[PDB]
Amino acid sequence: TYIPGRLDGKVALVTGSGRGIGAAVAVHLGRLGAKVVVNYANSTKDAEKVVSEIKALGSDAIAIKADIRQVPEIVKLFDQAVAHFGHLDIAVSNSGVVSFGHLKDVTEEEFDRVFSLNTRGQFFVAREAYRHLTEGGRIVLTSSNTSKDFSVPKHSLYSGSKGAVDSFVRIFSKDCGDKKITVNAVAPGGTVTDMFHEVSHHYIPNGTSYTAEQRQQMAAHASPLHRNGWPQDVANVVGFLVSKEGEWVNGKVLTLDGGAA
Amino acid sequence: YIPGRLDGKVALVTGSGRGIGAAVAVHLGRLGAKVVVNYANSTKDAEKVVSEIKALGSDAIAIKADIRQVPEIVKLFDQAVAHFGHLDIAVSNSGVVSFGHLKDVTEEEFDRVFSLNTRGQFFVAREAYRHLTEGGRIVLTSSNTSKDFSVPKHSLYSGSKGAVDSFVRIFSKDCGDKKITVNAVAPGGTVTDMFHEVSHHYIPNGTSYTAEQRQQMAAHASPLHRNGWPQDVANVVGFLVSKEGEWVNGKVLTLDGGAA
Ligand SMILES: NC(=O)c1ccc[n+]([C@@H]2O[C@H](COP(=O)([O-])OP(=O)(O)OC[C@H]3O[C@@H](n4cnc5c(N)ncnc54)[C@H](OP(=O)(O)O)[C@@H]3O)[C@@H](O)[C@H]2O)c1
Ligand SMILES: NC(=O)c1ccc[n+]([C@@H]2O[C@H](COP(=O)([O-])OP(=O)(O)OC[C@H]3O[C@@H](n4cnc5c(N)ncnc54)[C@H](OP(=O)(O)O)[C@@H]3O)[C@@H](O)[C@H]2O)c1
Ligand SMILES: O=c1c(O)c(-c2ccc(O)cc2)oc2cc(O)cc(O)c12
Ligand SMILES: O=c1c(O)c(-c2ccc(O)cc2)oc2cc(O)cc(O)c12
Repeated sequence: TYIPGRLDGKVALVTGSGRGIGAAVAVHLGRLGAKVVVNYANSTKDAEKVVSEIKALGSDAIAIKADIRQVPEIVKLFDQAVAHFGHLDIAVSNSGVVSFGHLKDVTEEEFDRVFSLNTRGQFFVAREAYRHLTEGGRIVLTSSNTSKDFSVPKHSLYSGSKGAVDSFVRIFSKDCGDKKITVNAVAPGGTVTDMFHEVSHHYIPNGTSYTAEQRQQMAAHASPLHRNGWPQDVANVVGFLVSKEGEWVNGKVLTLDGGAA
Repeated sequence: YIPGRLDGKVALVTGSGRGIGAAVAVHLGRLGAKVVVNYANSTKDAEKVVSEIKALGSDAIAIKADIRQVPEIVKLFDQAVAHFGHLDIAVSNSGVVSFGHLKDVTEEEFDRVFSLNTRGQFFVAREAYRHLTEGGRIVLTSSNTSKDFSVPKHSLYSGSKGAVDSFVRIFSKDCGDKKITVNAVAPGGTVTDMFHEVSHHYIPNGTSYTAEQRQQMAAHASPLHRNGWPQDVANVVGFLVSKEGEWVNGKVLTLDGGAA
């Protein structure tokens, strides 16, 4: 019985959904009615927990291990999703890594560590999603507010990895149009996950000398709403984008920073 | 001292043997800068650019280096410094173009483009920061297809320049501790070998038009009713790298003659 904004009958796949923004995204698509493929690379136990979380709320989920840096595994990841659930309608490219360093000291190895996942990875998730998805499908990739809207010292490598994503999705929308598939990206600001705590200090002048609580409480004042971004905030937006009602939002980056910018 | 001029400054330009790079190199020479001319394959053409720059009364040298290989960017920059004593201006221009529907884009094709257009440029900037003297200038090369122009089947190349757009905004923050400015020029359809390489992809049923019809059509994109030429890019690069250009920092200048 079709409820506006619900994903009953649909099958969704979220990369890196064992934990973080991706876990919230994966559970949320489950609450909306979708069956979900929970992708992980390292966090087996957390992915299990997401699968259980989704089954308990009246849906179905499977956990598939795949390093998204390896394109042959993306291909296999999408092949397995379609095999198991019958068809795939929604792909969310979420997996990502963070990076900091003054330009002068950025190494080749660090460049490739970051770009092979954030950019090359998301790119081929997009290719494999286009190849496997049903007509009228949905593809969301993950950018960041540091791509265009926010300028952070020593953050050039990461910012550019996502700036690439920002261009990808606008043109992806053109190509993917012949399968009636919309492509967008979400570009979150400070969102409280393990990534956030790992680096909150790089975003603030003399941040090492503040606590982890105090730093989070400063990031909260960036938005005029005076609160942090939460994995749920992204999930709410991804959830609209991937519904029937979000169709006319296509080829776009949505900055999700609560009005910081 | 004459304004907009570069007397006593030293410049480098990646892939300046031909195309846009060549016009940048010669123009920096015309303004008084000494030039290191980089090429990967185009030896004869690079030696001519050198002659052009000596002909207008400056000095230049050709250096072979493959901008995909960082250990070769590192050498390019050491050799420049070793030859002229110091380096003030670095233009990262070398690029390649690509077309393909998402469904067909290969691992090899991705790497081909990004190793040069993105990774390459990134490390050209790194080595430029390392080598440049106080108050130097770095300019990278982007595209009007990065943000301003949306072409089907152009996702890979568009993405590869979007990265550069984000790079220079942040690079400007880190590069300020040496008073170096970083920007990027983003040309529209500019008439080089690359233009002829892809001009049919920018136009519905492009293979049904001659190349000269395609160029005439691309001239109507500007409200000025002419094509972009390598000198158009060269002029703006010239101004960005002058003392008078200092207050343009961390920006991407789209040069399409008003097409966007
Ligand atoms: N946190 C923020 O404020 C913020 C801001 C802007 C953008 N973002 C973007 O939002 C996305 C998620 O961020 P987050 O904060 O949730 O990060 P996080 O807490 O560090 O989570 C990282 C996620 O990526 C997965 N992952 C890592 N390497 C992988 C690989 N090789 N293959 C497949 N999956 C891999 C991880 O799974 P495993 O545990 O199995 O490795 C995990 O699920 C990222 O793209 C990030 O760039 C976050
Ligand atoms: N022309 C346009 O309409 C247009 C539009 C937007 C952006 N752009 C950008 O503007 C820049 C100039 O391009 P163009 O139009 O002059 O193209 P072009 O005529 O094909 O010139 C390409 C230049 O790239 C150099 N290059 C290629 N591979 C290299 C490598 N591995 N290492 C070092 N150098 C290498 C070439 O040197 P060798 O031949 O010796 O290898 C040559 O000097 C590019 O970055 C392009 O992306 C051009
Ligand atoms: O950790 C973060 C952070 O602290 C801030 C921030 C802190 C204080 C401010 O005054 C303004 C912003 O923004 C962020 C933006 C991101 O995309 C990712 C982050 O991890 C943070
Ligand atoms: O070749 C090109 C081309 O033809 C056009 C074009 C634009 C509008 C038109 O109406 C017709 C053509 O733009 C371009 C933009 C680029 O960055 C690179 C190109 O190579 C072209």
